[PDB]
Amino acid sequence: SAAVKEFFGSSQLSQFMDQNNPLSEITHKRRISALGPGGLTRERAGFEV
Amino acid sequence: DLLKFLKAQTKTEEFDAIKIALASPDMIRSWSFGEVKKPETINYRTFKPERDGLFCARIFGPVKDYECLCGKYKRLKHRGVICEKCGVEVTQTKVRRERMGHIELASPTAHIWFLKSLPSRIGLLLDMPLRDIERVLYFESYVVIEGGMTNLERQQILTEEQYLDALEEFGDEFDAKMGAEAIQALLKSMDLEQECEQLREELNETNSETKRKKLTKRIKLLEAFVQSGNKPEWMILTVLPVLPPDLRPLVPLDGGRFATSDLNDLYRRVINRNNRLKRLLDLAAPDIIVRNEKRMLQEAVDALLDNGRRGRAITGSNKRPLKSLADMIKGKQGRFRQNLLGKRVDYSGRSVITVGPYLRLHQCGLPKKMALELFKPFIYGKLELRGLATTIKAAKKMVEREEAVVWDILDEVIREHPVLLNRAPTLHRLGIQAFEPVLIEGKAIQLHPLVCAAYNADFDGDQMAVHVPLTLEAQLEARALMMSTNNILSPA
Amino acid sequence: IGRTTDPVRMYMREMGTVELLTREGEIDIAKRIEDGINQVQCSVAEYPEAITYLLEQYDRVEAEEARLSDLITGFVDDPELAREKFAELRAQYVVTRDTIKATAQEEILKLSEVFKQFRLVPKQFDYLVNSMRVMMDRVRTQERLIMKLCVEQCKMPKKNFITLFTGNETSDTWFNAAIAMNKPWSEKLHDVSEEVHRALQKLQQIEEETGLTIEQVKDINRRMSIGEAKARRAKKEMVEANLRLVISIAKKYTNRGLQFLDLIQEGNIGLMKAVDKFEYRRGYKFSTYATWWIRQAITRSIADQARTIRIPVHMIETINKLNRISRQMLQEMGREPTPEELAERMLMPEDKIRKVLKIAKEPISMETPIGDDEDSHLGDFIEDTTLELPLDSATTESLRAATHDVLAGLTAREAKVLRMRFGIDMNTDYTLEEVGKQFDVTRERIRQIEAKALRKLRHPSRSEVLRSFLD
Amino acid sequence: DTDFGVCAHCYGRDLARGHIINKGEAIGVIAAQSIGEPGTQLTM
Amino acid sequence: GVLKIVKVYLAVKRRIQPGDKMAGRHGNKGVISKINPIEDMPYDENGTPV
Amino acid sequence: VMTLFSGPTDIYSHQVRIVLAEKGVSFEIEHVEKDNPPQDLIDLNPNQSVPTLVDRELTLWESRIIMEYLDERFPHPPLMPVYPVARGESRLYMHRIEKDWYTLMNTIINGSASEADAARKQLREELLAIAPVFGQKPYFLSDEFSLVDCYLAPLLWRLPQLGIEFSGPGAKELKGYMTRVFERDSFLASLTEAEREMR
Amino acid sequence: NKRSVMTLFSGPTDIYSHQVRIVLAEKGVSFEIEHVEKDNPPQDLIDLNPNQSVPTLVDRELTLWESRIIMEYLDERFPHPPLMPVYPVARGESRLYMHRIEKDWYTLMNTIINGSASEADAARKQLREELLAIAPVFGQKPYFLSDEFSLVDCYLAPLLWRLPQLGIEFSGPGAKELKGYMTRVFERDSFLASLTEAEREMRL
Amino acid sequence: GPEEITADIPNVGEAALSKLDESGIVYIGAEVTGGDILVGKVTPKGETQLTPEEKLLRAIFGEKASDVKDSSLRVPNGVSGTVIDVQVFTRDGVEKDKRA
Amino acid sequence: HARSTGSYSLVTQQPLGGKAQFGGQRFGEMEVWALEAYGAAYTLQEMLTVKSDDVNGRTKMYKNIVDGNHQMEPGMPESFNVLLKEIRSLGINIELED
Amino acid sequence: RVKIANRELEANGKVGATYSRDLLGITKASLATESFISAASFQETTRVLTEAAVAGKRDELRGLKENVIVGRLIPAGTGYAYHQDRMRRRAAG
DNA sequence: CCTTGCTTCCATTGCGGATAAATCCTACTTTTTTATT
DNA sequence: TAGGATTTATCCGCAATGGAAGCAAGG
DNA sequence: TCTGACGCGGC
DNA sequence: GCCGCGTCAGA
Ligand SMILES: [Mg+2]
Ligand SMILES: [Zn+2]
Ligand SMILES: [Zn+2]
Repeated sequence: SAAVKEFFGSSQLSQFMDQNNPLSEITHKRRISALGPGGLTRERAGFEV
Repeated sequence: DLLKFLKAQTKTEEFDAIKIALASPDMIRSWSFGEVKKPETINYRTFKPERDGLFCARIFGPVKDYECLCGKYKRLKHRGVICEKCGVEVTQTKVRRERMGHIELASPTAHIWFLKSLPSRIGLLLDMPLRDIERVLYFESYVVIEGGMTNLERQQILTEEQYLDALEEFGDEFDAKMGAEAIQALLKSMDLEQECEQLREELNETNSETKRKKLTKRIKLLEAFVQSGNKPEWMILTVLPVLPPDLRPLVPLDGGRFATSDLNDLYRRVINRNNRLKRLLDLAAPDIIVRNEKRMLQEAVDALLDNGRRGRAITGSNKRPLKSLADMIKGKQGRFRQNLLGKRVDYSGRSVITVGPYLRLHQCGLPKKMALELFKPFIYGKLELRGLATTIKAAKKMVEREEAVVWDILDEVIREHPVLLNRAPTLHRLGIQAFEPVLIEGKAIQLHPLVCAAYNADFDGDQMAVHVPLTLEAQLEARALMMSTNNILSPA
Repeated sequence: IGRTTDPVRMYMREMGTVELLTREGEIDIAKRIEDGINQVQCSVAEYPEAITYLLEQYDRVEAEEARLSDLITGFVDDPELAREKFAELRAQYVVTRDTIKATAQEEILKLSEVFKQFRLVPKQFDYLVNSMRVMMDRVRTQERLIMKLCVEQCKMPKKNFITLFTGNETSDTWFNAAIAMNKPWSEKLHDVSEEVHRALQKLQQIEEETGLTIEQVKDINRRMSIGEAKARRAKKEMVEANLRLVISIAKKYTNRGLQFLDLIQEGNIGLMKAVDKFEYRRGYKFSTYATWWIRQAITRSIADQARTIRIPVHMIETINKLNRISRQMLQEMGREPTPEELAERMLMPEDKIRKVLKIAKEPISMETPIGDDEDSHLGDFIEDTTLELPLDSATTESLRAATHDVLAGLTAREAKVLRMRFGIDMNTDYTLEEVGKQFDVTRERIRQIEAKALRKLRHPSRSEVLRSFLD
Repeated sequence: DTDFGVCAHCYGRDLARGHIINKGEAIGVIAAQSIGEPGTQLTM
Repeated sequence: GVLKIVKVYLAVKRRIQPGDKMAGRHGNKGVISKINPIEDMPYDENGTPV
Repeated sequence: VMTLFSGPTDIYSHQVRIVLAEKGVSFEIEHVEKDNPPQDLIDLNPNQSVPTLVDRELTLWESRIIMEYLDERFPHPPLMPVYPVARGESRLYMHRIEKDWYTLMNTIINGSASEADAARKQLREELLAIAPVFGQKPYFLSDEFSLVDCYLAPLLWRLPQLGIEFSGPGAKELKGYMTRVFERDSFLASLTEAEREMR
Repeated sequence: NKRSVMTLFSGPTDIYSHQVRIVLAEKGVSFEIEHVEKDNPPQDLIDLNPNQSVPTLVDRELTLWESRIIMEYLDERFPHPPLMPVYPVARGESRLYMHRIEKDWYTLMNTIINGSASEADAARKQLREELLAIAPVFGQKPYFLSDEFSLVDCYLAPLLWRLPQLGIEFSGPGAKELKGYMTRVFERDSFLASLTEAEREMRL
Repeated sequence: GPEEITADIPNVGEAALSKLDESGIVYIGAEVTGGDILVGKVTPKGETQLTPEEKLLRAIFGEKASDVKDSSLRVPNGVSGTVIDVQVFTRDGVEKDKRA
Repeated sequence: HARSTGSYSLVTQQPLGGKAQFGGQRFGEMEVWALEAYGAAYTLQEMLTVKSDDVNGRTKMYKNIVDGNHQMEPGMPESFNVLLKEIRSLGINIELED
Repeated sequence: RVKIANRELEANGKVGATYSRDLLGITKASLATESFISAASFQETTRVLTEAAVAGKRDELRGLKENVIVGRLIPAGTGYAYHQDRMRRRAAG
């Protein structure tokens, strides 16, 4: 439970649902981040990707 | 006498030319107010601090203004007294912010800065490669000090067995310590002046730009040491000063949550390992154990001074590295970059800007509510002045009611008082300009159009910050230097 | 070497150079420790202060100038036993001591023998060894000062000085005989003759306390230290052989707040303890015993230095018991225990549970990156509290001005007794007694006076500014 | 030729104002800002 | 450690006002700057104001 | 009633009178000359010394002690701070002022003319040199005048009478501090005719 | 800067240096005991004491000499055990007792070693008769006019100890309660702790 | 000591305690504004040690210096809305108040 | 947002808030350079001494403001004392001189 | 430069003094400032502070960044006047 | 208009069990580890 | 990742005295 | 990351 | 003497 609840509560990829539209929600759920564990960082990368 | 004048002169915060140097062990003790002997912080039940711990009223002044810890002295009668039950002295708790403590390290310990700052001060002072010094600090290998009447250079390093058969040869007239104790013996037994003259002559004679460059570097450091008057042996800590507890606070949060500063954990592991080293030394432990203890104590002190220049001790239960004193001074978000510069400022507001193109070049539209908050003390003063309020407390109630008189008073204290407007990325000096405010409804700051290009402003959501110059000098500077009607030409 | 900085690596590398040892080698090493320790016992037993002190201490506990169990821990081959054995010891001691006039040394030897029967506490034994040490230190300061004086002021070589001064150090044969040889340093032996002779005399005195020649006590204590060194080297061998056991046990307790190395260090402490207290004669292999002390010391130290806000070990035992019970409950009931359900599984009064539940929350760092790891941590959200609002400072200042001008109203006597009655603009406020005692009318008048001034103030047109200045 | 500073004559005049520069004016800062204030509008 | 929590819900009816940000759908942002009276707005032949 | 056996101009008696006026308590003042002091004084004070006080059961010599007793019995208004360190420093100043400058008054009066005027120069330079002190805080290291002023201001009062006058700079702060204390009403109400002739 | 645990520049045998030491023991306050040579203080503390006088006390920002001042400072700073009465009459009375004792007998102790043998025997007999006169009062309260160890005793003990140095063995009317009082104050733990080696030397 | 949620809040006029129900919570439907007490809550407090002048105040006016500090929950400034819901959770064991 | 005075931070004594009286605006480096580019020394001083850090000067300034007298006593920013203490807490002796 | 203005004022005292101008990038040119506070507040702090410590440097404050850190009147602009007067009060009574 | 003086009634520090806290000690055997973008 | 068993120290509640009210009676 | 500087070392 | 390499600071 520690591992799972950690992933779900305090993670870069678990985010407060952006909820002020139907559009905002439905676009939050179709988001494709390249960050998060095992990804890039906003300062590491990088003019190319 | 004139010594009274010398003293009253020392009781003066007007100075010049702040100095810096190394700290002798005796000086470090002098700063202190007492020794920290326990890793305890507070009492888990009645949160008053323990005795002689990282938060100790007897060492770092009282917790509550003008009363001892044991509550025996609260009355105003006793205001300089030292209670006897708790050794606390009844003064203002702000002294909890300036008194430093100290720890007596059971074994000397190298100050990591003067060891791992890349031109190794210790190294190039001893003319010993950093690799071999570290070999000595971790008790990997002995080092001769005063070989004496034998074939042993003063700094020739031996491994364990080499020193063994050395002893087998000569049980004496030859000294080889191991660990930071040895490095301290070397640094202390040195001679800056003799070696300075010798190296000077060697520099005079030999001609090989690598050797002459290293030589002038070393002669530079040596003459620097003899001019500064700092003893090199001080680069080895024996007393470790501890920070005032108010600057590493253990503030409580609502609901049992306590917020603490990492320095508490770093200090605590230092103190624990120091106490265990004392206890081991008393127990007469196997030398391997004592060596391991001295090693890990050195590791703790390094983590405290500069966490990261080694195996990077992270905090308990939180997988973040701890934040050490170096990490507080050094750092863009660290103090000296976030503190002493770029400070948060009172009397200041922020809001979204709009156009308002009816203004004159020296005016800005200021929302009424914002102004009523920015100038509140000016308004308190003016209200008490015109008698409309008996006391400052009455005036506070008035401006909370927003009685229709405070608006007249506000239009009065605003009359000629210019305010500063600053847009977010202040690229150049037109990023801050002074304006005279026009009291305005709504909540948007109305900015003259002609200055927009200066601020590089857009009315597409950009916000500006307002500051209120207080003193007469500041108002006159704003009117004469930073008024908008003076910046028409660019200084570029 | 791989130029490694990890102390874990260095320690593990350094501990493996010693290898383990068999279960019978353990018996051998234990036998060695026993050799050394019983030898130091006997070497003390020769020193008569030992036996005189033991008999004195039994006679003192028989007058309760000491305690029962602090004098013995059994006999190697009970009050009746204690009295009969101390009477036997008194018998041996009196029949050996007064016979100094040789049979003296052998009789004190037999007294040493009977003393070897006993096992006192390590505490009074520590008293004994400390006495031995202070005696040796008397010998030490004596020799040091004496040789310093008689080869520095006297300028004698060291060899010719020691081959006569040493050995007796109570009889002055060296003193007269050297001058009889008529050497220049023998002549200068007149210079510090007095100080050195009086120091030698104090040495005589101490010897009289010992009854044995400084030569004899020196031999005694040299034998003593030899036995002790033997014991220490044997202990070293055992500890360096079981360091691996310590590593094994410590491994378990890793992530409870202490680094791996702090754990193994506390373990090593526990191991030295076990080695000290370990008896092989029980035929129990050493690890069987030492495991207890190691686990014990590690758990105790985890309790003592893991949390920032230390909680005493009984409370940590309670918290751990609660966690054990809560795990059982959670995994059995499935959902969760509520504090009532716990208090049922435990027997606590259902409120002690809540106290314990409040304790164990640990202090969160003032540097945890606040949301999204932004340019800000928790530390910059904790406002100060001790300060007073600059508004409140101004209010206080104006209040002082106000009270001052109100008190201007009342006559001098009234404002005086008022300012003195509370603490206005002076040091501690005084009780009315002192107000009178300085006010020449030690009377209940003063309290009526205070009340009258309070009225005359609270009266309109004087109060009304303060009923307007109501705050 | 000045030590620790520059003479108001070696510097020049250019300014918001239009006359020769006034003593005590901090030219180094406004120079750093004039050079770096562009830039974050045109790389290349 | 807590005894009882009371949560209160406020409903606010925020009207538009000078300063609020408005935007079409093609990245034409903008901060409204004047609430103009009706009789000032431009208007076509049928008198409908914009 | 408390009686004070004051000296006509004895600076000690001056201080005692000043603190009496400061606490402002009634007292049967008695001027005394050291030739034929009143019989009662010699009946009570074996030293036969002035100033000297009685309070209906208690007698004290040595003005320092007297001031301490007064300030300890008649609190309002306080003349020694609370902080034992501050009290200690004030006591040290009360002692040093005396030890150094009363034994200069004693040269200028009870010594030869050469010693008199050499010490006059010495004292003058001392006062002018420490003058910047009073230039910061109102009174002698305080915000409210205290027993150190009771010690200091009397000697400062008799300065023309010692014929010691002031240079340019030091006189500024000297006169500032003077009018500070020279105006203080307790100073005046404490004065006698025997003194004003000096100033 | 000013250092540490509050050292004291105690003369090794100076009477006032002993007064303050007795006090410090009575407050039980940790401190250092700095010694001066015999009479010239270490040539470096003159950076603090322009009078170059001892005893001198320093707590990290505060220098004090003139032992009376120092003892009052300690009694106020460390308020327990109280070493002075609590009432103004008694406090002033004790201040006067100390003033009189000093200005009468310490001057005589100084003249004894400071004048010819004429003054020596004269002042010796003088203080002897004066003590035998004050004698009957000693019996009243366990200590000098006080039911508990008061600061005035810290004026008596340092003198009573130094009688051997001036050669006066108490015989005659009053040499009983006086020896009993020296028994009380001399055997007092704090007083023992006050004693330096040289201070014990004047006794057997 | 525990904290209380009653409407017994010192020195706030019945203009302030107008909209609190008898149990200290606000009435549903209340149009509130900045500063108004939503939930009146007092916390125990001690060790006053007030300055001499405040002591003289409490004397001349008999204002008993109460021991319960005010810590009620009030509307943040500038926001002026309607209360549309009130939820009350209580740790079990604690006795419920009328409103709960 | 806007504030005149409010709560202050704990270690450094500078403004901060979340309680609807937030901190003041950050007067970061670039603004300091702007004030240096003008000759405005007094504005800058009161900006980083009395408006922010000087724990005693700021309250003296408040009392002066309400008294109709606009003047400032500079003292020394508390953040600087903190920096001193954190340097001294290394092995480094840093100190003001005179 | 001032060395030479002097040792050429007195011509007997120095008969020789020569150098070569040297150029550093802005970063390095800030490292090598005289005042360790200007430097340590911008560059790497550990290195600057270590070096200044083992040299015993002394920082006259002579500057804008320094005078801002410690929070006093900047020596430029309106502050200039004041600072001038101050250094006249110093180097004198 | 006063001006003492006698009851009385409440904070304040010895003075007490109840709990918290610290110490000590265990015996089949158990032996190089861990720890990781 | 125990726990009994021992031993002490700290705290919480109880009551006894000194200060301050409260009449209550002469100046 | 990456870029630069640079001790520090290998050729 | 000259080139490759590890190490750190900084965005
Ligand atoms: Mg924009
Ligand atoms: Zn206390
Ligand atoms: Zn020029």
